[PDB]
Amino acid sequence: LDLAAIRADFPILKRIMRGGNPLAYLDSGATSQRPLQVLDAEREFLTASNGAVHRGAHQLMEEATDAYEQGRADIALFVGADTDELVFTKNATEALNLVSYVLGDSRFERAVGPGDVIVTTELEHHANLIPWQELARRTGATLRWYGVTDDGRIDLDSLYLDDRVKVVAFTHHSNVTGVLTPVSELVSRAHQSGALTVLDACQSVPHQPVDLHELGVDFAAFSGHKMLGPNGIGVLYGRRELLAQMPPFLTGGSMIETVTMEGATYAPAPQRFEAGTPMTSQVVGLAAAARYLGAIGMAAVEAHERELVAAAIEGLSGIDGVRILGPTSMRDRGSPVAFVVEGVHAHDVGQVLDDGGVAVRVGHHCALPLHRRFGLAATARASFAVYNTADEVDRLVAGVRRSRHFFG
Amino acid sequence: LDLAAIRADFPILKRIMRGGNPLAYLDSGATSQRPLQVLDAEREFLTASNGAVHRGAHQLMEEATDAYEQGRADIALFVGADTDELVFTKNATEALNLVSYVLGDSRFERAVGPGDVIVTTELEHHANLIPWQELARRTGATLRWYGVTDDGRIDLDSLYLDDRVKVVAFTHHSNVTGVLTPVSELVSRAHQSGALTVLDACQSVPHQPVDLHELGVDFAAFSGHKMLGPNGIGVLYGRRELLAQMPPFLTGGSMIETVTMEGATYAPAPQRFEAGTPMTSQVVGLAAAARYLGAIGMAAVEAHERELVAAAIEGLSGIDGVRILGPTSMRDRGSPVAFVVEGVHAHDVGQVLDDGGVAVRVGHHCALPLHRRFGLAATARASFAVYNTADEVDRLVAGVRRSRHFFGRA
Amino acid sequence: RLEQIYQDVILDHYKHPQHRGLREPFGAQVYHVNPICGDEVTLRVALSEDGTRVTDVSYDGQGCSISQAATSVLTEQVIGQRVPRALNIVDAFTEMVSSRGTVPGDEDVLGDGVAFAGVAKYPARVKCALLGWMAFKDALAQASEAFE
Amino acid sequence: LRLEQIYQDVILDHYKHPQHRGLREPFGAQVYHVNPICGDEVTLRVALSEDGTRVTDVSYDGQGCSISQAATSVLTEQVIGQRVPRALNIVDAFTEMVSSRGTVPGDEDVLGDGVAFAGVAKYPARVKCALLGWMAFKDALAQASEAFEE
Ligand SMILES: *Cc1c(COP(=O)(O)O)cnc(C)c1O
Ligand SMILES: *Cc1c(COP(=O)(O)O)cnc(C)c1O
Ligand SMILES: [Zn+2]
Ligand SMILES: [Zn+2]
Repeated sequence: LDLAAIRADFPILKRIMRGGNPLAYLDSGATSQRPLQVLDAEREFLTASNGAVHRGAHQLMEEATDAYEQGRADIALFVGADTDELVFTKNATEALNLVSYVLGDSRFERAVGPGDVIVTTELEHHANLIPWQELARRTGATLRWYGVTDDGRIDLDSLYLDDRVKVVAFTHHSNVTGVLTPVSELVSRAHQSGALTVLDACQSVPHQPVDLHELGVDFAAFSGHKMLGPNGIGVLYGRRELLAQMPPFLTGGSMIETVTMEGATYAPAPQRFEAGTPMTSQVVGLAAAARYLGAIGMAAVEAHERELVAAAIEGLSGIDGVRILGPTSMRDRGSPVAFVVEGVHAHDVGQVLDDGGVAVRVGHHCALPLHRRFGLAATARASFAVYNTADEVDRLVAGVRRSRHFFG
Repeated sequence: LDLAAIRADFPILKRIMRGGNPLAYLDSGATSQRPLQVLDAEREFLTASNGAVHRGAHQLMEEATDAYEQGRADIALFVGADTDELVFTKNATEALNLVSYVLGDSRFERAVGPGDVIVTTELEHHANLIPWQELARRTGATLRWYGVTDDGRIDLDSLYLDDRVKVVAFTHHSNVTGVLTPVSELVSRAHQSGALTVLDACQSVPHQPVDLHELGVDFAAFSGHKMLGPNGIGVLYGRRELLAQMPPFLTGGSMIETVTMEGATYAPAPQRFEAGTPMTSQVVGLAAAARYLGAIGMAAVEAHERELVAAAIEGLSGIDGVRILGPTSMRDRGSPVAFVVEGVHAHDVGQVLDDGGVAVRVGHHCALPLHRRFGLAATARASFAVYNTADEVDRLVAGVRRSRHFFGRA
Repeated sequence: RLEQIYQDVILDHYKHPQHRGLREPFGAQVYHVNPICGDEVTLRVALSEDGTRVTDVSYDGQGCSISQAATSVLTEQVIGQRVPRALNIVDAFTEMVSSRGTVPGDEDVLGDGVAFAGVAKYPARVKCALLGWMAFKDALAQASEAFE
Repeated sequence: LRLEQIYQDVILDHYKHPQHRGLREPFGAQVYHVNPICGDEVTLRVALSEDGTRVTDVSYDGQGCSISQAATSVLTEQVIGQRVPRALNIVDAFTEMVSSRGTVPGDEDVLGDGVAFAGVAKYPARVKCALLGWMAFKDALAQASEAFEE
């Protein structure tokens, strides 16, 4: 891959920060930056073909509808789904909520109730935790969780086969430890109780090849804005056969088959799960982001990010009193790199890095139970994207040494 | 109003359509077009200040968080709300769903149950109907409704509220008949049972001055993409005191204050109601749309749209066998104009208009109970925006006349 | 003119529609609605004594010129035909109207069916054209199940 | 040097040598506050005089960054011994300075070492670090005053 060419696609990467250094953006794990192909795909659509989708029958409606459904097809190809298995939401969080609500719905045969068990993990982002707490609260189902190994991996030895388990929710790829999870083993175990699997793929889809059929998960969620796409668009994957059995979550226009004052019947999937005007221009932008990543190639993206991640782990590990949260090994590991600086609070570490133009996240990264499990209040997190460079990793390492000097 | 200068802000209005004529876009009721000020406010944000909101502490995070919370404040000023009384959703539909789900939650003290009555209207867009049917289904509450007058207004004589009524949901402004509803009367009636009011304001916020404190409704929903703003952003208004009493709907990151594997406690409103990464650049865009409309002046917008509506009613009324669904007067009426052509199916009327470059919606406009009440399977709908012209209304009328000639009706 | 979409065959069947009105006997009955809000059909298929030939297609409902003309033309092409030949004609029609301007259709296979070639260019109206055809496909599959 | 302008000597000093640390008896109110910038927390007590007119003690524990811990230390030095209303005025001057995005330098006569947090204001994310102990005190003071009579 031509890294200089790739970086030339992202206007924001030229920015000079308040400390006088060019941006080193190491927070793509929170939200990614946009290349011109994504900005221009969206603006070209809005200035030429902006009309209602699937509503009426004029020329702009036909063009907007074509762009909406071709975008769904492009994104499905990118993640190894069929077109009809993707549902658009405002974010990944909403996708996991949709599944968490349908699993409590009397009209769904696979809904959970008292005596049933929901399993999540102590590694999870809050988006793949709080909806399971709420589903347990509403239905009287029991919540359980896999624990975390000392190296920040899902602890497969921490739960055992239980016929009561009906839902197993787990990350594909940790947003803190960077661990790549044993999906095949977790699915095989889920199937031993006839449990449904819910894959949090927010940090896999931007960072590695993903084939959702191959993975054999029942559901998966991912986030447009983390994969170079627009804000305001998430995706739920659901196996065709499962979406067909599922009652709607949000209701309103566009998702009905019939309506009277007394009641309604509902459209087939995926229209069943898209209530009201969709994020039409954002689908166009997200499809452009999928084509962009596809043109680099997701194996090449993962190889580049793994080079940066290893350099970060090795450079930070070379600083006395700096500890990684997650493995130092690159086995089954990718972005990001979360770390503690002995004797320097994460807020002070992030401030020093920021003074040098290096943007990292400080805090719990939306995974507080994970931090608590390691007795940590907060970490600094450098996350990596296809546009980041070895020189930005060197500036990360230099900033962390500077923070030790400045406070030490 | 400088109509020529306003139209110059909208690149799409120059488009030559497949029949050879410049676009005459009369479907802003379904989705509005974008001015450069909106497109540019969002692009400038994305290429300069794009970072996580309320998450970490770096420079881009501070700029993004500033843009998100200033956008909330700008939009609140536009609709007469306090900043903290707005919740961002993907669309107005989700905003109505959010209220419909919280009103069924055991943790809300105003939650509905067996014996309670939910009231909606036969005038409603499906977004302000289906969620109430589902709330009734989940809770055991029952659904009642106002009917519709022969002129397409809420029939206040068709329903008597009683003490069982806990929710009254209704349109501010019909997306089919164009009727402006009697909000202060419906609020007064709802209050006789201590019922909560839910206002569907999707066709008021873009088309007339709106002051949500003045209107005295408990909740309101509106749509960004109908008021010149981006896709992917709707707005829920809730009275500050009511939002403070409500449990969350969607849960996840950013809406929590504490978290263990066992449980969580939730942030105050409006953050309580915003789960996951918000639509940051779309808040920037919608804020720019509110500032754009504010600068024209919503009284001037309403006056302009009312001139187009009156000319449309006059011109269509003059065609033999054309009838309006909704008032033929301008009393308590705005956009849009929905109509039937005797002997010509709406699909055909719309195809003839489109051949002339005139875009109208054909179908039920997401208000099938309303159509069924008038024995209609579909109407053609001309909706108006600040960028539309009297010359475009003449093209609408000519195209409907042409559709009668083309299909051999006269 | 740029209609073209509204060919004489289409206007002709709309004004003078063939086989309209539900008839008996029938072996299955179906109710179909346009995703584009405004067209519907109730359609019956009768089969021969031996189940091998379509003996009747009867229907009612309301819709636009394109939905009603398409359904009239369907009945003209398919009544008195072998089930497999009926099925082939439906596939031919669906391929033509679904192709955007790309497939002209074969008049030997479609007869007046080819008049709907112009509709392919207008994807919203393709759903108008398909209503009666997909309704017949449903009712035929059901009538053949009924048979045994 | 921009870093020195936010991290002034007073801040590094109070951070390294904090004052009035460690929860004490007696006390009238106890609060627990957490910085939304996940990593800073304070448990803070206020004791009032026998007549309820003066703050006699501010005791605290918890964990956080240089800015959150230094600010709580400086708070205790500014409000210990002061009339309840004078403590309240000092908190309002502090909040106005640090919330000012750098437009208010603060009055050293009202804030004393408080003024050392002026350079925090142009880092709006770090303003919540500085406000943690001060908003904790405002909460505890209002609870300790209400508690008093009766
Ligand atoms: C457009 C509209 C809705 C739905 O808004 P979305 O943005 O589609 O979710 C609801 N009510 C009325 C009156 C409308 O016009
Ligand atoms: C970002 C993220 C989410 C939440 O996605 P949103 O787009 O914020 O809703 C969930 N899980 C993981 C692992 C993430 O990184
Ligand atoms: Zn039709
Ligand atoms: Zn701090």
